[PDB]
Amino acid sequence: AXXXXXG
Amino acid sequence: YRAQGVKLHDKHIEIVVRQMMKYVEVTDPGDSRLLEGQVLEKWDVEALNERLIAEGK
Amino acid sequence: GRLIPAGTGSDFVRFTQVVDQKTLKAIEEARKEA
Amino acid sequence: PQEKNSLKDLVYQAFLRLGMEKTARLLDALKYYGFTFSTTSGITIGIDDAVIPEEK
Amino acid sequence: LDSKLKAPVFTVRTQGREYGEFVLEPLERGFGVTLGNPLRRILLSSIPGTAVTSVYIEDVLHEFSTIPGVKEDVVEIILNLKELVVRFLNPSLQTVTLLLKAEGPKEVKARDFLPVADVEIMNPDLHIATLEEGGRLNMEVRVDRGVGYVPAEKHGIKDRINAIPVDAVFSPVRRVAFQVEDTRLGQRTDLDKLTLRIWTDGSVTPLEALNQAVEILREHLTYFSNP
Amino acid sequence: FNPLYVMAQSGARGNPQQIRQLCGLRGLMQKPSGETFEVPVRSSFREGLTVLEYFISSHGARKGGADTALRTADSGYLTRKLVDVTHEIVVREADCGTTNYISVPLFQPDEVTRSLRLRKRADIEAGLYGRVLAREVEVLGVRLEEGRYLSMDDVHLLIKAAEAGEIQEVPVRSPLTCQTRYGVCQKCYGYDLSMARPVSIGEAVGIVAAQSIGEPGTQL
Amino acid sequence: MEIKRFGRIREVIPLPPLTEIQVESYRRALQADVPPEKRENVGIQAAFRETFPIEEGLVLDFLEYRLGEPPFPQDECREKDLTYQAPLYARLQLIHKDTGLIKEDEVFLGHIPLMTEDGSFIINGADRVIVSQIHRSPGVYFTPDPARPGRYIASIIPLPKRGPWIDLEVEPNGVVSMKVNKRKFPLVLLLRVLGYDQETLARELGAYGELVQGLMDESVFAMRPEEALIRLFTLLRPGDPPKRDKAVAYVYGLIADPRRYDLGEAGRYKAEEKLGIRLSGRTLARFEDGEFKDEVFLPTLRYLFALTAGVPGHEVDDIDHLGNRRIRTVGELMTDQFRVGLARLARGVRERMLMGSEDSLTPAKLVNSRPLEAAIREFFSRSQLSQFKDETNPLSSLRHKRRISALGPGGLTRERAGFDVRDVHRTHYGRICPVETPEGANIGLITSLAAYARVDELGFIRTPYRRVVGGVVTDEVVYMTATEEDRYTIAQANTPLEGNRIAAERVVARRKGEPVIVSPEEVEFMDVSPKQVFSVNTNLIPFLEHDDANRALMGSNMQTQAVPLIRAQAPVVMTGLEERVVRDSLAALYAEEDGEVAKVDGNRIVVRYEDGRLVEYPLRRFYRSNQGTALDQRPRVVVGQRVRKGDLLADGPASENGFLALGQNVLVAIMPFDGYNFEDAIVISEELLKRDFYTSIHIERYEIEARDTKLGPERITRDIPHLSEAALRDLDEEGVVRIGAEVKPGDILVGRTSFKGESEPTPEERLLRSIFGEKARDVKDTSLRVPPGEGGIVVRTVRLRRGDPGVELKPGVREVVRVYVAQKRKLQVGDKLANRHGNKGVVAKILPVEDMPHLPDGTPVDVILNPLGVPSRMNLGQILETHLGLAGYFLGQRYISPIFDGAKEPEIKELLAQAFEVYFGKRKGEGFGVDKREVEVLRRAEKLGLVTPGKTPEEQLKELFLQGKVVLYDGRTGEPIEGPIVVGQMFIMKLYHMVEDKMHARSTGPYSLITQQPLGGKAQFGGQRFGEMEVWALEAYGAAHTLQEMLTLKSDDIEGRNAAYEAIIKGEDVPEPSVPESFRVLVKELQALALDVQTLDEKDNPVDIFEGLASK
Amino acid sequence: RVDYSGRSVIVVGPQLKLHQCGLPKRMALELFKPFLLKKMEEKGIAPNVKAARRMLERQRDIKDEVWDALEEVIHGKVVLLNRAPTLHRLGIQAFQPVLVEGQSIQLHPLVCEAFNADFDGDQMAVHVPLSSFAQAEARIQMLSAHNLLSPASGEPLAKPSRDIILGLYY
Amino acid sequence: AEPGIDKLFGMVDSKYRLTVVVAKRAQQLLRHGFKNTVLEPEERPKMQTLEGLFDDPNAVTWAMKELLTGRLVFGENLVPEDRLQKEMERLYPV
DNA sequence: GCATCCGTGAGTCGAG
DNA sequence: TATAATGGGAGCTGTCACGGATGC
Ligand SMILES: [Mg+2]
Ligand SMILES: [Mg+2]
Ligand SMILES: [Zn+2]
Repeated sequence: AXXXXXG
Repeated sequence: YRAQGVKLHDKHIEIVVRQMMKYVEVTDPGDSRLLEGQVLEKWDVEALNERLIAEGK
Repeated sequence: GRLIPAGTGSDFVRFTQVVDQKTLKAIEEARKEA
Repeated sequence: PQEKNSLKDLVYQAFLRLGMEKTARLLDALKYYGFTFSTTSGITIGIDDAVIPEEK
Repeated sequence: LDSKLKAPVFTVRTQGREYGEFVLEPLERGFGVTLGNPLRRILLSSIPGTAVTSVYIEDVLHEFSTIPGVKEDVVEIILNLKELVVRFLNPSLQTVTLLLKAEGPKEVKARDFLPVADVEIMNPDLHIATLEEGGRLNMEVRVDRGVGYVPAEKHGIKDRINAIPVDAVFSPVRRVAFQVEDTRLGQRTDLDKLTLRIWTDGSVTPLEALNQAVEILREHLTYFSNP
Repeated sequence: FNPLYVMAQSGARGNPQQIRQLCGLRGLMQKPSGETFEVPVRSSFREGLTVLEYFISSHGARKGGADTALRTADSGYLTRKLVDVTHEIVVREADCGTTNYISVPLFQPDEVTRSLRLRKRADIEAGLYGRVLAREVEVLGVRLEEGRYLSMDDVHLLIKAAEAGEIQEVPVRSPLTCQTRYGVCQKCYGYDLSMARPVSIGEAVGIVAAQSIGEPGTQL
Repeated sequence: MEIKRFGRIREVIPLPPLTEIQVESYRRALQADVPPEKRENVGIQAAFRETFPIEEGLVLDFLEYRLGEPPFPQDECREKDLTYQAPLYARLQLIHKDTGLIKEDEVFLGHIPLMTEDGSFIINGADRVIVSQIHRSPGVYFTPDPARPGRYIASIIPLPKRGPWIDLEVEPNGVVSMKVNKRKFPLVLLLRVLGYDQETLARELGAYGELVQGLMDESVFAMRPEEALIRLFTLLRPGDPPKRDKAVAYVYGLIADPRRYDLGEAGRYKAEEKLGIRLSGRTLARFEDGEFKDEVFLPTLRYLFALTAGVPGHEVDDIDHLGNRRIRTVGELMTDQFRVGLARLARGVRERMLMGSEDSLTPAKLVNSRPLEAAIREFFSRSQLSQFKDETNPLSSLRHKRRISALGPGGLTRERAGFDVRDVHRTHYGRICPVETPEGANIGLITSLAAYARVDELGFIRTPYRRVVGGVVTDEVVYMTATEEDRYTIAQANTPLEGNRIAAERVVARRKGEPVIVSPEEVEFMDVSPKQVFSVNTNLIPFLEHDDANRALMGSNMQTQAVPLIRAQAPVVMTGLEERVVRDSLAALYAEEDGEVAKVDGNRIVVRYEDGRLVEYPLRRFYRSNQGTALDQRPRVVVGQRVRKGDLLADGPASENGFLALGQNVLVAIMPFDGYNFEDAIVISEELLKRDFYTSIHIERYEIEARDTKLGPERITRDIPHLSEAALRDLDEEGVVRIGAEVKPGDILVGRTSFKGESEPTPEERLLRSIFGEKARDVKDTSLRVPPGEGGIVVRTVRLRRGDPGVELKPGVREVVRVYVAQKRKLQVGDKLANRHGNKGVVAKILPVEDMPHLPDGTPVDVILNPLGVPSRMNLGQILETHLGLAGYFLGQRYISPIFDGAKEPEIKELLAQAFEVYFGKRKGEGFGVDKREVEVLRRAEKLGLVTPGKTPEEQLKELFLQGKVVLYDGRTGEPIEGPIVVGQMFIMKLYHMVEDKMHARSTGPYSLITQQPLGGKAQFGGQRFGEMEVWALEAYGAAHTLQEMLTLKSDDIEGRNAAYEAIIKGEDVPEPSVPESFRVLVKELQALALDVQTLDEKDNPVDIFEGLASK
Repeated sequence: RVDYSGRSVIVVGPQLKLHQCGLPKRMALELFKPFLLKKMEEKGIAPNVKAARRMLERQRDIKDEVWDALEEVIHGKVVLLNRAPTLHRLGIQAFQPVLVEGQSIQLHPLVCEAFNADFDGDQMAVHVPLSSFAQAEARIQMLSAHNLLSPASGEPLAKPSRDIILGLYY
Repeated sequence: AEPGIDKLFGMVDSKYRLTVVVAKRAQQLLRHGFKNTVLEPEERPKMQTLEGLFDDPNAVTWAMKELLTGRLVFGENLVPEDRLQKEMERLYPV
C-alpha cells in the first residue's frame, strides 16, 4: 500500500 | 529547517523570496499610461521611470 | 521541446568553438592568402 | 575514533585540497576498508546486547 | 555440464628489489582467496631473514636511559637498529655481532659498522645516531637469522648484563596485500582475478619472496603422503 | 564496545531515544486526542510490552504513519509551487555591477531580550558560506577583500572576530539585491555549493533552490 | 519432532469461523435454505417487499421467490470464464382492480452470484471478494458547533442512498433552523406540518427558557397543517406549482415514506436509545388517517435544547466511536444494488402497465429483468468494494475476506479523509486491529477485523469478554459492542489466576479504555486473550511484544505476500495460530468422519468411513491462482491408515502437515558481510538453491482469438508464412504448441494467420518481388508468442471453437485458444525476502558454500543478516526468535510462543544450555579439545565483558552460547570472526515481489495514438516515464541535450525518433530534434477551443509547424 | 514517456567503483539495441542490420560473440540511473555500466543516501543518453563521482555511512 | 571520476563550456573518423577486447584527453562556421 | 468596513 | 395517419484553505 514497501 | 536538523543555505530561500517580491502596485501613474492600483513588474516600472526621467517627465 | 536556456544551452557557452592547431593554421593560411 | 562527522570533514577537506578525482578515490578506499573491517569486527546483536542499567 | 578451460597466465610487475605486483587470471570461482590467503600467511610468517636481536652500549644500563653527548635516546637508536637491513652471503652463517665505535662530532650511519666476512649491509645510508662534541658511542649489535616477528621478551637473549634485547624483525617482507576481482572468460562470469602486492626490504625481492612462499606451501602438501 | 553503543556513537545506526527504548524504557505515550497519557510504559523492548501498553503505543504509531503518508503530498505540492516560481532564474552574467548588498548578522537578540548573543555556528555558516564580500573587511589583522568568495576558513575567521568583538555583521552580495534580469549573476550568487567554487554561468539556480528547499520537506 | 509450547494463559473459547463475516452475511441475504413462507423481511426479500406492490388500474404484486441450482459447478465456471450463479425466479400476480381478473405467473429474473464455501465469488471465471465497508451508523447525533461554542448541531442520518441528512441548529438570531438538501428553513414550520399546537410545544420545551422563546413564531401558528405544508413545499420547491396532493407527495417521500426514507434497524435502535423514545417505523414520521404524525423530530429537538442548556444526562457524540460506526457486509451491499435494480424494473413495469393492452397483460409481458441483471452484474464487476481476490497464499485469501474499508460508494474519499478517522480509536480494542493497515495513502482507511471479533446483526463489531463475579472468572463468554463495553471495568487477560479466582491485591483493567488499577471486587469482566487485540496476520508474529508496532505492521502486511514454496515449512517458532489458519482457509483437505483410508493417489484420496460409504476426494493439482502462484494439494496420508474426524488428508499450498508454511527456516548469522548486506540487502548461501529452498512454481496463462473479419477470417493453423520448420518444431498439427514443450521468449505458443490490410505494394516491394519472383502472400503471421522475459514448460492447452458442442463465443469470434505455461522459480538476486518482524531485504549476493561463515563443526550458515537493521527499527522479536531458533536447531524441536504470553529469556537460556551440551559435549567425546581460534575469540569476548575471567574455555563458550552467540569462522580465510556472532534459526519468506517479474527494458516499441508517446507498462513493452521532476533534475544539472532528447528524439518527435534510430544503426550521430507531436496536438486542441496559437520568429512573422499540411 | 529506458530492482554494489553501476546483460542488450545491431554488422556476426535484429528476436538464436559486441558498444559510455521520487537533481546520476549476470541493477553504496535508495526492494529506471552531447553532459556534469558535495548545504552528500563508518570506527 | 576532471574544469570559465567543447570536438572526431586527432599514436585511448588493445571507439573519452593535451583551441568566433566545416572536409575527407 | 458564497487546488515511479 | 390522452425526477450529505466576488 506504499511508504517503504509492508504494502 | 534548522529545528529538524536540515542544513540548508540562505541563498535558495532568498531566490524564492526574491521571486515573491517581484511585483509592485502603482500609487500614482504620473505621466505614464498606467493606472492607480495596477500591478506590474518592478523591473518594468523602473525601466519605465528611467525612460520618463530621461525624458524629463 | 526547445533546448533550455541553461547549462549547455546557455547563450554564454553554447556558441563556443573547438579547433585543432593543424586546422587553425590551415585556415589562418587560407585567410593570409586573400 | 573515526565517526560520521570526522569522516565527513575528511571528505570535505580532501575535496578542497586534492580535488574530486582524488576525493573519489579516497571515498572508494574508505568504502573498501570500512566494509572489510566491519565484516570481521565481531559486530552483532543479541538480546543481551541491550543492557538494562541497574540505575533504572 | 561439460567443463574444459585453459590454465591461467601469471603476470608480473616489478619495481626494484623493494616492491612487486602479481596477477593470476583467470581462476575458478573462489580460488582467488584460496591461493591468496595462505600465501599471505606464509609470506609474512615463514620467509627467512635477518634481524637485530640484542644491543649493548657502553655506560648504558637500561633501554629508557639516555646517552650523554648524544641527542637520540637509547630507545631511538634501537628503533633505527630495527630498520637495519643485513644480508648474509653464506647459508651456513647463523648469528653475527657487529661492532661500532665512534666519537667527536659525527653523524653515524649503518656503513660505519665494521665489515664482517659474508655480511652485507643493504642500507648503508641509514642513520643510526648523531654525536656531539665529547659525544662517545661504543656499541655491539647481535644479528641473527630467523623468520617472522619475535618481541624482545620472547627471545630475551643477553650476551652480558647490560645487553638490551631488541624486538626481532626477521621478515624481509614488510607488507602483503591481495585483492580478488571478478573476471570473465567467454561466457564464464564468476571467474577470479588474483592480485598480490608485496613489499620487502630488498634483502629478498618480492618475486623471490613469492617463490619461496609457494615452495613452502607445496612442501607442506607433501606431508599428507605417508601415514 | 557494545554493539548498540558503537553503532549509535559512530553514526552507523540509532539515536539515544531508540537505544533507550531498547534498554531503559519505552517512555510516555500519546492518547488519540493528542494529549500525553499519564502512566508510561515502564517496559523496554527487551522486557517486552504488555498488551495494554502495546495498544496504547498503537495510537502514536498510527498518528506517525498517517503523518508521513499525508506529508508526502503536501511536500510535493510545495516543491512544485517553488519550481514553478523559480524556474526562470539562471546565472546569466558574471557581474550585474550592483552596489547593493545585504548584511548577515553574527549576533541575535537573546530570548530574555537582555543582550545580543552570538548566533549558532551552523546558522552563520549557512548565511555566509561561499558568498562574495560586498565590501572590504579588516579583522584580526587579516584583510578579506571586496569580491572575495568566503571559504569555510574565512567564515570561521569571521566568527572568531565576532567573538573578539571586532565585527557584528558581514556585508555580502545576495540574490535579494542582484539586478540581473530574468536571473542572478555570478558574484551575487557566490559558490556553486556542490563544487566548492564560484558558480558557473548557465547554472539553473532556481531549480536547484526549489529542490534544495523541497527535498527535506518530508522530514518536517 | 517435538513441539514445546509456552505460556500460562488458557483460552476459554477457540477462534470463531474466520470467514463467517462473509458467509453468514450472504447466507442471511439470500435465505436460500429457508422455505419462502418462513423467510424474514430482511435481505433480497426485503427489496422485493419494498419494490412491490406496483400500482398505477393494474396492480402487480409479489408472492415469493426461489433460487434454482447452479447451471454449472465452480470449477467449470472458472475454466469457461462463467459466473457461479443461481437462477432467480419470482412468482408475481397481476390484478386488475375493476375487472377482478388475476393472472399469476412465475417469471425468470436472471441469475444471482453464489458465494463459494470459502466466502468468495466467481465472476467471469475470476475469483473476487466483496470487502466489508465501514461507515457512520445511522441515527441521531449531537456534535459541537466548531464556530460557536455553547451551541450544538443535531444531525439525523439515515442509511446511504436512503434519503437526505437533516441538520438542526440554533441560529445566532435565536430561531431553530433545519437543513435538508442544503436548505435552511425554520423548524417550526415542519413542526406545524406535523400538527403541533403552540401549547404542546410550549409545555414540552418550556423547561428550557431562552430557547423555546426563539422557537415561537405566531405567523406559523396562525396557519393550518395544510397551509403550513404548502408553505414548506413552496420553500423547498421554488417555481414548482404548490398543489396540495403534490406537496403531500413530496413531504411524505422526504420524511414518512418507508421506501424513499430508511433508517437502518441499527439506526432505529440507536435513535431509540439516544433520544429515549420508541420508534414505530424506520422513518422520521408517518402518514396516518390522512395527516402526518411526528416520530424523531420532537425528541431530537428536546435533546438538542437539553444539551444546549446543560441539562445532565445529555452529551455530545464521538462519531469515531465504534458504537457509532457500523459495518456493511456482502449481504447488505449486494442487497442494496438489488434494491436499485428492482426499482428500475418497477419503473419499467409501470411503463408497460400504462402502455400495454388492457385486455391481456401477463406479468411476463410487464417485467423486463434486464435493469436488475445490470445492477447486480455492475456491482460484482465495477464496484470498488468488489476486488480481485488475493490468492497468493491461503492466508492472503483469508485476510482479504476479513478486510474492512472506509472507502467505496457511500464511504469516504481519500481527500475527505483526515487524521481523526484514520486514528486508532480506543474502541478498536478487540474489534479492529491496531497493527495491520497499509503504509501509504490508504493508512487507517483499510483495516483488518480482529481475531476474536464478530459483526452483529445490526452491523456493529463485537469482541468477547468473560463474566467476573466476586473475583471469580467464569467460562461464560459475552460479546459486547463498544457502547456495552464502556459500561464495565474489564481486567487484562494476564491477571494471575489460581483456579478460576483472581489472585492479586491489585489488577490492571480498562474503564472506557482508561487503564486503571483496581481491586478484584471491582472487576466486572476479563479479556479472553491477547490474541483478540490483533488481526489474524499480526497474531502470526511471535515475540510481538518485543517488536515496535511500526515493524509489526510491516511483518503483518508482508505475510500476505508470501509465495507458496515447493519445500515450504512451518516456522520453528510459531504463535499457536498456524493450524487454524490452514483449516479455516479451506486450503487443506480433511477427513469428514472417523474412518480408514482406502486409496491414495497424486490425483485422489479415497476414504472409507464408519458408514461403510466410499468417499472420493479429488486433489487440486498445479492450478493457477489470480496471482499466478501454483495452488496444489498433496496427499499426507497412506493406504490403510486409520483417520479420526478432523484428521489431515492432504496439504494444500503453503501448508506443512496442516501447519501454515509461508517460507523456510534458515540458519542465519547476524553480522555485516563485505558490504553485501549494506542497507538491508541480504546475503544467502548457494546451498539454499542446491536443496531447492525458496523455489516456487508459477503458472502463467496466455490467450489468443481467431475472429471473422471483413478482409477474411483469422485462423489458427500450423501454416505460418515465412517461418522455418525450426520455429514450428513444437507446434502441433492444429498450430498449438504441444504440452511438455519448453518455451522461451520469441517462441510461438499458438500459430495464427490474418488476411493483410488492403495495400498497394510500394515500388520497392514490387521490384524486390519481381527480382525474387515470389508472389506476395495475402495472409500474415499474427501468432501469439512468448513475451520478453517469460517462458517455461507448457502444461496446458484449451481450445474452444464455434460449432463445437457446449461452446458459444462472443459474436465474430471463430475460435479461442489458451496456453498455460508453468515455470519453476529458484531464488535469485533481487528477489524479496522478509521475516515476520518487519525485516525485509532484497537478495544482493549468493555465495558458494565455501565462502560462507561457518560453525567450528563445519556447518555453514544459510543467510547473513546485517545487525545495523535492528536498533533503529526496534524489532527485537527476530533476535529472540533467532536465539530460540538456535536452541531448537541443536535440540531438533519447534516451539509455540504465544503473543504476550511468551517464552521468556530464562527459559530460552535453559533450552540453549541443553542445546549447548548437544553442540559441544559431542565434540569433547569425539576427541577434540578447544581450538586456538576459539581461544583467541574467547580472549576478545573476555575483553568485551561477555564471559567471566578465570573460567575454562568450555565454561566461557557456554556463557556465550547462552547469549545466543557462537564462534564463527570466515570461510575465505579460516581465521575466526573477532567477536562471537549471534547465530540461529529464523523463519524467512520469499515475497511476491520478484525481479523476474519486474525487470523491463525497451529501445523502441508501440506508441500512443493521440500523443504519439511511448505506451506505459512492461506488458505493453513500454517506456519509462520521465516526468516533471525528472525534467527538473536534468534542468538542475543544466544538461540541455539530454533533456531535449527526452522531450523529442526519445518520445513524440516522429521524424526525430525515426531519423535517430536509422542514424544509430548506420553509425551516424543522432540528427537534431524537431517539434514534438504533442505540441502540435496542443495547438490543434487550443484551436478547437477557438484560441489561435501562433509560433512566431523574432520578426513577429508566423512560422508553420504543420508545414503547409494544415493550411489551404 | 521515453524510449531507450528500462527499470529493475536494485542490489548493493560494494565492489563497484563510485562512477560505476552493475547493469544486467539483457537490459543492456535491449537499451543499446540499435548500437548492437550496428556493431554486429561491423563484425561478421550478421550480414546486415535486419539479419542481426532477426537474430536477436528469439532468445535461443543469440550467441556468445554478441555479448562481447555489446561490451564494445557500451565502452566508455554512461547510463542515467533514476529513483522516484526525484526530490533534487541527484535523484538522477550517471554511471558507467558494467554488464552483470542476473536481473538486478547494482547501485554503489555511497550514492544511496543521495537517491534515498535502499535494498529493501527499491526499483530504479535506466535511461541511455543517445547523442555525443547528451553523453558528454552525462559524463562531465551528471557523473556520480563528479558530484561529491550537496548543492544545498555545500556539505558532502557522498560520505561513509552504516557499515563503512562501523568498520572504520571499530 | 573522469581522468583529470579538475584540470578540465580549471581550463574553462564555466563547466558547461567544457561540456560544449568536449561534445563538439567529439562530433568532429566522429565525422572525420578520428583522422583529425591531435593525439600521438601512443596517446591513443585504448579498449581491451578479447584479441588485443584497440582504438577506443568512444569519441568523448578521446575529446577529453585531447583537451587535456592542450593541443586544442577553444573560444567564440574563431572561424566562420562553413569555412571550418569545408577546411576540415579538405584536410580530412569522409 | 466583514460574513459568506463559489471555484479550485490537494506527491512520484510502479500495475490496473 | 384519427377514441382520448396536455408541467420530471433524482439529490448524497466525514477535507480544507485559500482567494476573490457579492451582501449585511
Ligand atoms: Mg568470484
Ligand atoms: Mg526502500
Ligand atoms: Zn548580481
